[PDB]
Amino acid sequence: MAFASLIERQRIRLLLALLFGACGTLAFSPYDVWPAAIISLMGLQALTFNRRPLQSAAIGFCWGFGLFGSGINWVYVSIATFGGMPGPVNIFLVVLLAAYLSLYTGLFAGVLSRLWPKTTWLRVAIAAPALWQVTEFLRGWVLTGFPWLQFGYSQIDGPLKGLAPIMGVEAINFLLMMVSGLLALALVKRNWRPLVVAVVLFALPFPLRYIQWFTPQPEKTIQVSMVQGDIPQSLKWDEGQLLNTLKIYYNATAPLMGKSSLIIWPESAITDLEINQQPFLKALDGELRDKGSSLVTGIVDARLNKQNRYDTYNTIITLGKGAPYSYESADRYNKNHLVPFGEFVPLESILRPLAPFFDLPMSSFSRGPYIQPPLSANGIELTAAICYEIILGEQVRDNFRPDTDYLLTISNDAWFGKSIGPWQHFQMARMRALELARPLLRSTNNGITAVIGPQGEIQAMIPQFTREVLTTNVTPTTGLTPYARTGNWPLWVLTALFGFAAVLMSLRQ
Ligand SMILES: CCCCCCCC/C=C\CCCCCCCC(=O)O[C@H](COC(=O)CCCCCCCCCCCCCCC)COP(=O)(O)OCCN
Ligand SMILES: CCCCCCCC/C=C\CCCCCCCC(=O)O[C@H](COC(=O)CCCCCCCCCCCCCCC)COP(=O)(O)OCCN
Ligand SMILES: CCCCCCCCCCCCO[C@@H]1O[C@H](CO)[C@@H](O[C@H]2O[C@H](CO)[C@@H](O)[C@H](O)[C@H]2O)[C@H](O)[C@H]1O
Ligand SMILES: *C(=S)NCCCCCCCCCCCCC
Ligand SMILES: [Cl-]
Ligand SMILES: [Cl-]
Repeated sequence: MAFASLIERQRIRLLLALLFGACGTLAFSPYDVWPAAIISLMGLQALTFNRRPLQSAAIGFCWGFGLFGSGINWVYVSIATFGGMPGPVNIFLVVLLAAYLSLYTGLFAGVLSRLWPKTTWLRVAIAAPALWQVTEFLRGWVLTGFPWLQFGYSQIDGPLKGLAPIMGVEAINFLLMMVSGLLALALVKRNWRPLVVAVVLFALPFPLRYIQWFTPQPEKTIQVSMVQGDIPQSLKWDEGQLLNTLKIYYNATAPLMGKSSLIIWPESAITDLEINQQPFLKALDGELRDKGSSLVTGIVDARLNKQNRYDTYNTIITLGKGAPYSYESADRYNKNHLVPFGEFVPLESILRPLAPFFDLPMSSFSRGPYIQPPLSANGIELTAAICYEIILGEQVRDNFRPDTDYLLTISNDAWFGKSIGPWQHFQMARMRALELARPLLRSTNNGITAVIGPQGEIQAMIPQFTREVLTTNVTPTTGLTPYARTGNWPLWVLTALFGFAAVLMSLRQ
């Protein structure tokens, strides 16, 4: 009829795809409508049916663009307040970045139509997840890639959460793409066949959330303090800011010495080269050890290399009891994955001059090793990720050890203001504690500071944009989750036989 004829128009499909792409942003924090992920995915899968391959790529691009345009546009805040560029280019960069991520969604759309053009059950439950896995993997890897807004993260409190400990968050990406597809097939074909699968598949891993892969150790229960310094970003790296920042963090810590055994300061909390603060660090360490407490804090460290040059690192150092401070101490962590433009400039010979966005304070850094040992503090192992690194689930898992007591992440999210970015970031961190079944301590400058439980639950948190310290009791856990023993080669073999089956079929006809 006419309604169908309207739906059939391409321009109508492009507009619908925008709304369905943007709808997905609603799935992540702070909104947390986990069904919005299924709605948004259904739109992407259904809206591409019955189209030429290049036609479908354009729909997918718009769906990605709707999702990335609505979901990661908060980047604009950090570009506007500190980027020092005119209005139009600022939004041009934000749209450019969204367009770049949209190519990966669009590419998914386009190859799916070419090889599986018939709207079949094979196309949407067997080719799409595997191809999504590949394209989404590619988005996260290319050019030191950005894997933001994966729908599996929206399932942290939803029914599929019992699945991450076994196979990781990308398995939830895989199933969500698959179950959302059978629903799309049911509608368009008005067939109850995909519907009866989609709900069993969806509900089958609901009992998984009840498996407790870990055993808690209340003997080792400790009082932990995390201090939210709330240093404004505009002043953080100002040289006149240092004394005040040191006073803020020191004054907050000294009364907790002897009460909290672990005290944590956030990323690059000490805004000075480690070698320039030896008297402070040494006296602080002595004071801590006398009271029985240990301190873990971020700091910048320029260190001489084999070729007589200096690599500056974004680093965590430990001090105090059972973690004595020394510049020669090995009890430290150097950030490995660096945020583009924020910590390094891609073409400095040409890009550093252009604008104060391409020259930001402390934006030349070197990378630490991909694998580093735990921070040891008074007998507690700490597996550490700095700021952004916590969203890289495979990397955290590879640094994870069986004797790890807590996951640790310290971050400065003051760039993004009061946007939804810090919440998306905070939500993804929660997935790591669920995947590995250990509590997570998150210390931030003004961003979401919290303790996350072994099942991904929130144990305690403090409000944003305030200068206070979170002190609570936290208890470590032991045992290894399936995902902790494997990484995600198994989802990849599933991706592999699924992908193989599909290519053979699209090769039969
Ligand atoms: C049926 C028809 C439906 C049509 C399709 C719907 C498409 C959906 C459209 C949009 C999706 C949402 C996009 C939000 C837009 C970005 C947010 C925004 O409006 O701006 C910002 C406002 O955004 C907000 O909503 C404020 C956020 C308040 C934070 C407090 C919320 C608490 C969240 C709790 C999270 C739950 C805990 C779990 C987390 C692990 C303004 O902030 P700014 O820093 O002053 O400057 C912003 C400049 N960019
Ligand atoms: C032509 C489209 C075919 C659609 C279906 C084909 C899907 C099958 C393709 C590749 C199967 C991958 C083979 C399994 C390898 C398992 C080994 C393994 O676990 O290594 C993993 C990492 O290494 C990899 O898996 C690499 C993934 C290979 C991607 C395939 C490259 C495709 C190149 C362009 C594809 C464009 C689509 C087709 C073009 C016509 C484990 O680490 P991680 O979890 O990825 O960490 C994340 C790092 N950012
Ligand atoms: C229609 C779809 C179009 C797709 C979009 C087009 C973008 C084209 C650019 C492709 C260039 C690829 O260049 C890309 O560079 C970076 C390094 O700089 C590589 O990645 C490098 O950093 C990553 C970060 O994890 C390391 O883990 C990796 O081992 C390393 O080699 C990418 O793996 C490489 O492939
Ligand atoms: C701690 S700093 N949190 C990090 C978030 C800022 C990310 C914005 C990075 C822009 C990605 C550019 C890379 C585009 C893919 C190559
Ligand atoms: Cl069919
Ligand atoms: Cl000691």
